[PDB]
Amino acid sequence: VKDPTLLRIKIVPVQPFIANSRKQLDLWASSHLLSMLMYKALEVIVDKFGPEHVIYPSLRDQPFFLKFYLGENIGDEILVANLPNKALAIVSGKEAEKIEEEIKKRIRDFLLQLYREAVDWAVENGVVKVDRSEKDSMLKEAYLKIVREYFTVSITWVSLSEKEDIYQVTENAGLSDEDVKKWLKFAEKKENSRVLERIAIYPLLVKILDSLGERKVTEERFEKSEQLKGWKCHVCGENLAIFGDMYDHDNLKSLWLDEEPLCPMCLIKRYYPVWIRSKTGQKIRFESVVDVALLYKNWRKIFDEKYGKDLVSKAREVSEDFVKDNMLVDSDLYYSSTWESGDEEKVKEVVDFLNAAYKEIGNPPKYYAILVMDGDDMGKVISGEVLYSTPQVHVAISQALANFSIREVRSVVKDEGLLIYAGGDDVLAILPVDKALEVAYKIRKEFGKSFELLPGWKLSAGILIVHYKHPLYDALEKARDLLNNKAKNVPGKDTLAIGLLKRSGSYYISLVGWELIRVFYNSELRKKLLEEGVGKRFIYHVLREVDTWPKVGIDEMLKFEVIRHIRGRNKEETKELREKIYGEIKDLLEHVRGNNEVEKVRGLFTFLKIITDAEVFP
Amino acid sequence: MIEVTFTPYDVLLFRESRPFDAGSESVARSIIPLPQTVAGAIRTLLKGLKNCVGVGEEEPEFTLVGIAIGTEKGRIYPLPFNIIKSFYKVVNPGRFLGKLILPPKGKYKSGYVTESILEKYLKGELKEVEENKVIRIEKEKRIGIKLMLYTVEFLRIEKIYAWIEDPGCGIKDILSSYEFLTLGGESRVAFVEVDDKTPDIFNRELGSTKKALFYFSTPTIGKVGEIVQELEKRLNAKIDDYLLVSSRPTAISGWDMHEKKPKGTKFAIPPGSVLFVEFKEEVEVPPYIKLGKLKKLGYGLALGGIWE
Ligand SMILES: Nc1ncnc2c1ncn2[C@@H]1O[C@H](COP(=O)(O)OP(=O)(O)OP(=O)(O)O)[C@@H](O)[C@H]1O
Ligand SMILES: Nc1ncnc2c1ncn2[C@@H]1O[C@H](COP(=O)(O)OP(=O)(O)OP(=O)(O)O)[C@@H](O)[C@H]1O
Ligand SMILES: [Mg+2]
Ligand SMILES: [Mg+2]
Ligand SMILES: [Zn+2]
Repeated sequence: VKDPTLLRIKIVPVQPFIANSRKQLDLWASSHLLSMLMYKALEVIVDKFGPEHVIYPSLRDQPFFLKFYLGENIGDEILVANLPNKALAIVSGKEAEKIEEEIKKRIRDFLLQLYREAVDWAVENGVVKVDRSEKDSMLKEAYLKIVREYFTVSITWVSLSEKEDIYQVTENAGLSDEDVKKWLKFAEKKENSRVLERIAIYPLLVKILDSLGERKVTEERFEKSEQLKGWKCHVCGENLAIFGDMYDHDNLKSLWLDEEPLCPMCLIKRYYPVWIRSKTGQKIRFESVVDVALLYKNWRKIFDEKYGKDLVSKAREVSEDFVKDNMLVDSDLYYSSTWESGDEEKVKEVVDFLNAAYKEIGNPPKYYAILVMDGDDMGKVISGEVLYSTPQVHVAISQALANFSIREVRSVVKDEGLLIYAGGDDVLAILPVDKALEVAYKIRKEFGKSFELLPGWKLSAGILIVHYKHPLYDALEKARDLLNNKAKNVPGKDTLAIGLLKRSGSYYISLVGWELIRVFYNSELRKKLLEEGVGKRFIYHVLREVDTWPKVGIDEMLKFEVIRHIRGRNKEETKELREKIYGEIKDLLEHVRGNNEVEKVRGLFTFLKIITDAEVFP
Repeated sequence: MIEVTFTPYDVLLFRESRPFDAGSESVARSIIPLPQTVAGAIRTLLKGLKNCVGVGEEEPEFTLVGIAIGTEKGRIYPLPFNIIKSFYKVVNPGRFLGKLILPPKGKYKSGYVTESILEKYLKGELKEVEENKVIRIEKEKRIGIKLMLYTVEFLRIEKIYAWIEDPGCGIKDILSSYEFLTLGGESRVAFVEVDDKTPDIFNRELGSTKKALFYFSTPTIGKVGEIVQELEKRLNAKIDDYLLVSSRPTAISGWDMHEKKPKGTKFAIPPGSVLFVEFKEEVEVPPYIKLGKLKKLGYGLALGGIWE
């Protein structure tokens, strides 16, 4: 690096792209492809300056880096998306402009490449039943334009060696406070001068570059062109669907598998999974949310071990399309209701068979959970730590984060669910409802060990529990909302927001501190609710007692209610049990968010109402 | 400029032949008739108005200056994108490398604000907004059936305001002869009130300055550079620098009634975005200005503001 220049890479859009998905596979594909775009961008920087010049994210142990650059033989860990959509690196000033243009190009070409490969794959597999000439229309400018313009890869940079009046640079950038002016003072101290080199105020420079960078990103993301008129994609309903400008709605639908016309971007999305398979021989263990749901209490395994064979038999009987590789094509065929709506008498056998199995093994899990985690105030906590030595401590921080995301997050999830993204302090995972809480807790705990009553490094999270039939787009929106508007809205953050969205539309939300999970798990209250509808009316009555302040006060009302619903086998047991349950309720109240005792009881009992719902936790 | 005020109501299609009355009795449902009521659809008026709506034409002859929503508190608008949450703080542009930038001060948290507050904001008199002054609109939940079940959600709203510039279509007279009008592509009907005056928010006087701002109150269609260009020519002033505070583009579709097909997708700067401009010489900031494409369909309504 001749003339050191700080460079920032930003790739958008993120959440809107991930949310435009119908199946878990699309969701994983969007996320993974996003990480892939960042990787393509970073390799441009590595080629010219090596990984040591990439401050964030930390490439060193990045699966993508080990397998696609240093060419190693890493396994399924390659399936996880570990690279965030933003990066910071130090490069050469005279090279920066080339690098900018160079990154926009490799990302553009890569996407067009995936698109053409997707068109070929689509036609050769029935995805789209079209002519021979019509296949060439799929590659016309109109569709190519959509691929080329969907993502924005923005790069901005600033010289680390140019000198400037530190006070005036931060003042003009709207960053001058007392704490900042004080820091600037100690800086003017070290170097007997106020006119220092940009890297002299590195911590404040990162923040400024972020703003300069954001200005550019909004200017570039709006430089889009219009699209041709026509029917839109069924998955995102935003972009023109291929052949959407040549056919009427009905004829357009008949050309596509499952009758769902796709736009250029969602076609790449459907193809991405196979592309990755061909490139790494790897594919995600759970492809549908239903696959993640059936992991509840090992139902899937259990059922397969005592009904797996026959079901496939009776399935193949009704039809040969439902079976393949001696296993069902879709996991939803595990639900009686699927056969009744999606050779009549030949089907009656399947339904009666499944219903019968549910009698001995129990009804199949129909709810699953979406876990989103995200570091609280990382921007301030990082610059605070960093506040030519500074950049090094920043690299150290980034490596600590990549290590955590790549090895530790992966370790608690194991094969208990699907870990889609883990880019440092942030996480996106699909888990069976009976693992969600524990998994989130462990990730929060590990995070605390890797960065250490009043912790400075915290993670907030959103856990949304939904029915397998719920539109994934809406579920992601609600999971994000639980994280951003509920958990992150609590003063002091470091909160877990739990939402249960029933198929009926009812929506229950509880805001809790992390330790509620520990205290509840080890509680006598938890054991007593599981062996009781005593739990249901106890929860109903307490909630009714806190729609307003109870005249007799919270403590007295809780003791009264505990007495009315909690009982043992003999006066001896029941007394100790009532004293134990009462005390655990009080300990739990310590960990529920809320402006007062009434709100805390409400939140706790709403939480209890959630984890004792028989439909969700059969 | 006429001001049309809509009071929307959902339509409940009831049958005189029903199975169990215990149901509607438990809900205490009452069905009272509405005598002498003048209903009608916008799909029928668009009644001689054929002379102002081009057949196969994208825009009409008249111009829909814009649309604003209202609750019990009156007219409300998206909280300006440069107002960050902590209390909500107003953050003005800073500078670096000679370029206008938005200093980092927290995440934007969406919400609405009353015309009163927006008015103080546009005059540069607003430093912060107490959180209880920021509005959050509850979503309405409906089960949609196209004419497959759908999930239809939309803001819980009391009023819809439409500002119209009529070159000579006699729109005020047509609308004034109706009390109710059913909306487009929905089982919703609305009461119609028409006032022959232009709203205060458009008659403001900001004076003259070099540091002006433009708040996008309706989605504005166009690339940033184009909008900044149109602004320079419209105000006959040169812009030395600008900053667009926004989120991401919003996809605008539309139905092409002539083609019996959906219109091509267009991308727009969303309502709430603010364009900060620094002119070479003083300009007298207009109270409002129309920018971008499809102006006649309500897009491009920008309200003039000031900053220092
Ligand atoms: N590849 C990914 N897969 C899943 N989550 C990701 C991925 N990349 C980033 N993320 C998460 O998404 C967050 C950003 O979401 P968002 O949609 O707000 O993007 P943004 O960079 O803020 O762009 P915008 O200006 O559109 O908001 C990142 O901070 C990170 O937490
Ligand atoms: N290791 C890092 N080094 C430099 N920047 C980082 C690093 N890790 C993350 N970042 C940046 O910090 C940003 C924080 O984004 P986010 O939207 O989460 O804000 P936050 O500061 O974490 O506050 P909160 O999450 O509480 O709203 C990440 O999106 C990324 O842009
Ligand atoms: Mg964060
Ligand atoms: Mg964002
Ligand atoms: Zn699409």
